[PDB]
Amino acid sequence: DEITPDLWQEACWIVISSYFDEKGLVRQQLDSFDEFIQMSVQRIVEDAPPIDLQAPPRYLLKFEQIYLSKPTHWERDGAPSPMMPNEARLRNLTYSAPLYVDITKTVIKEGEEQLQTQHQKTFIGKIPIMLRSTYCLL
Amino acid sequence: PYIKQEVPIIIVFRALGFVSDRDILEHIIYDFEDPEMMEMVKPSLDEAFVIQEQNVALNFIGSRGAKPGVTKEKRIKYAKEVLQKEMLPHVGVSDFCETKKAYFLGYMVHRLLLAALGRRELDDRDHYGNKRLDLAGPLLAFLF
Amino acid sequence: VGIRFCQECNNMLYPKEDKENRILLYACRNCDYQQEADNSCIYVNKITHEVDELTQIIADVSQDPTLPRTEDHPCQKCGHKEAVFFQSHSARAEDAMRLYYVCTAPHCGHRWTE
Amino acid sequence: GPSSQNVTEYVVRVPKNTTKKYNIMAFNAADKVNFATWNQARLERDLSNKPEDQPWLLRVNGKSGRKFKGIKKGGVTENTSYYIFTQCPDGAFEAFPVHNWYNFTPLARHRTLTAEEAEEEWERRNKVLNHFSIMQQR
Amino acid sequence: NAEKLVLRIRIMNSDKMDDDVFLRCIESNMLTDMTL
Amino acid sequence: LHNTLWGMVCPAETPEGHAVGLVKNLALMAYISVGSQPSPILEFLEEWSMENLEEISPAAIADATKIFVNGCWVGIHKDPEQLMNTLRKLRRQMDII
Amino acid sequence: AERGELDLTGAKQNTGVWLVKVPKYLSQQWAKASGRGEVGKLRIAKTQGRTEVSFTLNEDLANEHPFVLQSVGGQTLTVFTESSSDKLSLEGIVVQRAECRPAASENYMRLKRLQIEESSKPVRLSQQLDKVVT
RNA sequence: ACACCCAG
Ligand SMILES: [Zn+2]
Ligand SMILES: [Zn+2]
Repeated sequence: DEITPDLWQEACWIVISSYFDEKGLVRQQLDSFDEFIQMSVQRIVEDAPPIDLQAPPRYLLKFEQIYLSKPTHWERDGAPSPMMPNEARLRNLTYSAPLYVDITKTVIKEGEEQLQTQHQKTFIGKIPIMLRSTYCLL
Repeated sequence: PYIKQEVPIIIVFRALGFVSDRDILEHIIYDFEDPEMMEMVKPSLDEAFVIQEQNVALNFIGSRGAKPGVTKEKRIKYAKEVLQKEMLPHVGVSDFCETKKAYFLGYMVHRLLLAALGRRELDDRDHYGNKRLDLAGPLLAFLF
Repeated sequence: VGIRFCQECNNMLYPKEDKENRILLYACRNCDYQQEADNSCIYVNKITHEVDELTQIIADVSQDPTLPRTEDHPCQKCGHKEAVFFQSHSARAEDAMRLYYVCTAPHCGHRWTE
Repeated sequence: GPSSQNVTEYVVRVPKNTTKKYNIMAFNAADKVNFATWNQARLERDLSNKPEDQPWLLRVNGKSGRKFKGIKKGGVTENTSYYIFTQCPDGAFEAFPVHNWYNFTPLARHRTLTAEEAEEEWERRNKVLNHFSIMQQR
Repeated sequence: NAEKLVLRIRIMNSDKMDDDVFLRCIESNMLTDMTL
Repeated sequence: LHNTLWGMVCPAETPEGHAVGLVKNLALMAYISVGSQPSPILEFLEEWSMENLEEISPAAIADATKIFVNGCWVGIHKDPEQLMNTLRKLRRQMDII
Repeated sequence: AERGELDLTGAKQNTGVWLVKVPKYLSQQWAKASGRGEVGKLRIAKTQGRTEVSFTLNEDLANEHPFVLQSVGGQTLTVFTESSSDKLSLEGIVVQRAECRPAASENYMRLKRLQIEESSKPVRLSQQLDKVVT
């Protein structure tokens, strides 16, 4: 119906409790990093111009969807393993995740031989990952 | 930007495409009934009496650039590049987005004439609505 | 008091003196257009700046939720009891601490300063 | 009378393809144009570049009459549409989509200061007096 | 005793800069750098 | 401490010495905006009765309110009362804004 | 008589045309009809002191739209065309300006959300891989 | 070198 004045003190702190149970305390750090990987990183790759090459054969390197995996650690054996946040603090590692890009390469040459080859998930480096974000392991 | 020393505001209006004084003052002065804002734009028109074409306005802008050209067409092309790509990029960077730029530059001077008249209060720098916060999102996107 | 624009090159007219009749002659100094006016005034300046603030007050201000409202001063040509009052608080207005009242009724932008 | 309760009701027709494409003259209200004076109109692309992406040049009544430059609008009609309803003897309105929007501004005809002459004119910055006398020399 | 306290200024008779802007320029001199 | 730091910058917490007043902290309920595309808002405005900026003449601006989306002038409007009532209702319903 | 000459015989006849702005769904429905001959019907009603213009959608196309007028004195608009034979011509001068609105006020929002969903259909975002790529 | 921080 209507919140009475004597019941307002319980009512307002219940509302604030629902905010901090849902949003949290460091939500500005996580939301900005989430928009950076989910939206900004994709936007940079699309906005980047295609590569034109000459010297005649012509090459176009079109970029496509970004794939980002869980933060992994490569040992001396070369065997990948999921990096723990505790292991990064202990063994002085960097809490980074691999960044994979999809690239479609199209060759342009005389003779009606425009071949479109595609390389799936090309490794182009690692991106440090904020803890407790949606792209972290936790 | 990319210009060493200052230029009059009626020059860059004539460089943008609108060269007649009726089109320039229709961009700046929205209502011609009040004489006060028409009075303070009078010295600006008198300063730009020398320039009368668009091309000579582009020549005057390019002659004061950071990189001085050699031929007449060289500094005109350079001045057209800074008039289009580095002048108000948020309004638009395209070959035919010049009417929107002059309206914003018309609103540039109209905000300036209102504050000189005291019609609206000057926007202080320490007002925190005039501030933005760069979190980890926009900062990492600037690196990337 | 006001200067018209050119009918030929769309520039701004400017005063000029002629010796053939000794009459005010607004002449465009870009092209060769000629025009005889009848206002017979060139420049006026409000030195004490007694500008009528009632014209510059926008009539749509009455619906601002952040402005106070009182029923003590009723509308003159509208008859509504309550109205919105505020101060101009602007430069070139000397003291600028005297109330301006705007009626809050729709389709009535009457402003009185009392 | 009949005009007080007039019942007029016409059909709208949208053709699929048309052999002619439609664009727009736009003129300023303060320009005070007159179509009765226009006994000759010439429309051509300007030679300032030296084709489709170039501004249009309109010449009216030759060099004696006024001249205009057509400039395409900055925006695009991706989410907006403009149609022209043309009166016909058959009475069925013909909805014609637009292709592009052009804006026209007049060009003043008079003796204009040369750029080389303008640089000689620029020394008298604020010491310039009798701006009438500038056009007397030119 | 007049309500409109009008004071009239005119330039001398035998007068390359025109008088339409000379009287503008001297009016600014009267209200900036003149001591009553 | 400016007057507009109410509710989203802590008025009490501030370091001492050379840094006083420059290093600030968020309040408890402060939420910094994450950013969004202005395309749905611009699509809604052009769909509405708002006239385009290049469409109008430079004479109807005086009796109309300019519309600014992300600081860019995009057009004018003649009915600002109905526009705010529509825009605020659409944000509360979380339909497009 | 020239290739670059503009024909203005339509302007001499004082031909009157109307410029109308319509939403995307009405243009998409007209495009999907592929011009059968009739896609809608126009209703004009005049009272003793007011004029109302409305557009009625065809019942075949679906399986009201008001045309409230705007001031014309702000600008001067005339319409022309260019042909495949490169013969420039002018039809007439715009006399009345009209704009179209949807009749639904609150139930129109579900069509707008699907349009936003279709607009966000081809946009991409970075995905997540459960396993590192080898 | 820079950040953070103690005292007045
Ligand atoms: Zn003139
Ligand atoms: Zn009233």
